[PDB]
Amino acid sequence: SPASAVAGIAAAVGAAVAVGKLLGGPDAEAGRALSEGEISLAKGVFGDSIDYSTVRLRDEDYVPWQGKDYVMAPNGHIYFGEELRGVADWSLESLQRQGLFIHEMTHVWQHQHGVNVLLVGAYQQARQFLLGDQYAYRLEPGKTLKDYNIEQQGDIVRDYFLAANAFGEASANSRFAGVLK
Amino acid sequence: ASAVAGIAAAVGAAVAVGKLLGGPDAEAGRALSEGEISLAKGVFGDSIDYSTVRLRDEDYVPWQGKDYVMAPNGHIYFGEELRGVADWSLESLQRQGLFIHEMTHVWQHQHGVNVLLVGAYQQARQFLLGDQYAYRLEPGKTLKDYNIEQQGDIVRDYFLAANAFGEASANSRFAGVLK
Ligand SMILES: [Zn+2]
Ligand SMILES: [Zn+2]
Repeated sequence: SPASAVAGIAAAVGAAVAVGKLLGGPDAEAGRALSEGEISLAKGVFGDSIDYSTVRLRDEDYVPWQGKDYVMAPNGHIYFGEELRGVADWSLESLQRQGLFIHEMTHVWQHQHGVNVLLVGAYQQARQFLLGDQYAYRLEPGKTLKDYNIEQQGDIVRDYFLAANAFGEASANSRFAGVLK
Repeated sequence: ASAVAGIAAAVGAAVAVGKLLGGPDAEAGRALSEGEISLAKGVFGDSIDYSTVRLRDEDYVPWQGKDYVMAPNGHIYFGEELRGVADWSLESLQRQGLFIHEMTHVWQHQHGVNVLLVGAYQQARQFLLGDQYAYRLEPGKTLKDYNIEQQGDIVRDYFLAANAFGEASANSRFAGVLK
């Protein structure tokens, strides 16, 4: 069983390097670019920290093993699954659907700030599965965003956006002020 | 620590390439020539369907070498330095031996072997665990008791012995390993 852990994690990173090297870098001209409302939505969270020009919404899977009800953001482009296709404007969808979009955008923000969301992601996803680590983040004093895994990083940012839209900036900034910089 | 990691990462990358570009385009590449079918028939006979077999003068993966050849799916992928060969049967005996070696994997694939996974595992295990790549014939050891790669070398070296020293000298040395 501890033999399965090292093996499983390495095999998952190996598969990530393979996909990375194989279909290396996305076609800037392919997909669809962010809408006026979508740029506004993300600007309210990320501001001018990300170049929204780069960001592309592709209604196609990144890999054949990607789920029907799943979304990937490895290269700074967002790949929508079979059940999440046909959305022209994410800013004109439900608050929970908008939250999903802010989540994927955090991976796009990570990528734009020098993070290998493909490798780092594959490693952390496999490590939390086999090493049984808790899926849900737990806020701690002295812990910044960067001390969490790339998926929790997203969950945090999304949950902040949802708190700020549902309970106002007052309630949101009190809880998330520590973790964000 | 590096061994378990390295081997698993190598098999993981193989499953990824396998799942990703799964199965080759039967109509793509180039099919075996009359001479090439004859060449292989003398070794493999009617054990393989030569119709399936396709010679593609393109890399299987970007990390494949200039002086390297891959045969993972029952199609042969030629590297940068091995391109432009219209007929392998009209090339040097050593160049024909290479072709028989690649054909052994094509024969393994056609007989139920996952050349991609089994290969990636064995190649990585032989590198990190520093195990002897070069086969050494042993009594009681059948071809199936050797690496998918050794299996390729054994069959090729047999073909070369049979062409250079005749079937007499070749069949005396290789009769044991082959069935
Ligand atoms: Zn995600
Ligand atoms: Zn080979």
